[PDB]
Amino acid sequence: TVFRQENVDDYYDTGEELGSGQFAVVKKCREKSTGLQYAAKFIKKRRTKSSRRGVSREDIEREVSILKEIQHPNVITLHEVYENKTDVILILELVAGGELFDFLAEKESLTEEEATEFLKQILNGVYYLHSLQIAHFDLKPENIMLLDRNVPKPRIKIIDFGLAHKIDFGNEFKNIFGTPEFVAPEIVNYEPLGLEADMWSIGVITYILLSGASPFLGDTKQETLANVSAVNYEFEDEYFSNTSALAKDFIRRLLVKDPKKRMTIQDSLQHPWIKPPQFE
Ligand SMILES: Nc1ncnc2c1ncn2[C@@H]1O[C@H](COP(=O)(O)OP(=O)(O)NP(=O)(O)O)[C@@H](O)[C@H]1O
Ligand SMILES: [Mn+2]
Repeated sequence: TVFRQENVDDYYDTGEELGSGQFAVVKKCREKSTGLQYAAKFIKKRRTKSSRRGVSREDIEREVSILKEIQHPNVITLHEVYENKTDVILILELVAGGELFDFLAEKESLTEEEATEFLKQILNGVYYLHSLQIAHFDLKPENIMLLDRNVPKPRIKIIDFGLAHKIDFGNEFKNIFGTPEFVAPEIVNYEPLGLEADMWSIGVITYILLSGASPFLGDTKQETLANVSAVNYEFEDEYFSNTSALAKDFIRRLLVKDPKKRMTIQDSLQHPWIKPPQFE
């Protein structure tokens, strides 16, 4: 698909840099015709077919295609897409409350109520995605944003659909790989992937929300990946002594090696606790 090739600067004014990635930079912007604000994600294109630098057209179009289909309170929306010789520019819904990653860094540890407040929104967003057979594949604190972090119960939106894929055949087999700390065993072992991988990531996020500690984190990437594959984690008493057994039960049913035995997004919403790259 070809995108708008007029100079983005003729329709938008950019400002503060919101975030960055290996092949992308995100900047706050303002559309001239409406005065409304957005987050412009500039993704670097590949200059040749056989190159490591930049993102392939196929990968950019996949992210755009997925974004165009979604509309839900807990997921980011796509406003427009521009492009030029060097970048494809996605004009995304702005989430100005910062990364959950930074919010957690400033508060250390949350209560189970604060944790479930965040988790319930994350689950609702993932429920929406999984309902459309969309696997996110990159769920982690830096890919979850707060609309306003100066509120007791911040609302969130899932962002970064750079690894997202449609799972119309139940599974995708293409070496998709994210951040060692959050990837599921099937990703580590390069096996067919499905919506189940996201549920594992949710388990890791929950563990972090409740303790401020990462379950599989090692001193090196290989150590982390080895820990993940062996499901090498435990609930340290120093961190979980005052955490309910139900909270641990929730986590335990997500951090399951066999994708088929892992809780599904629907299971997670009905669970008693809730129910009301990778290289050297
Ligand atoms: N809609 C948004 N609103 C506000 N900040 C955003 C938004 N989208 C992304 N960001 C910020 O920009 C950072 C990078 O964007 P993201 O879409 O996560 O790219 P990425 O896939 O990590 N990049 P790359 O490393 O090149 O693959 C995020 O981690 C956020 O801090
Ligand atoms: Mn990201």
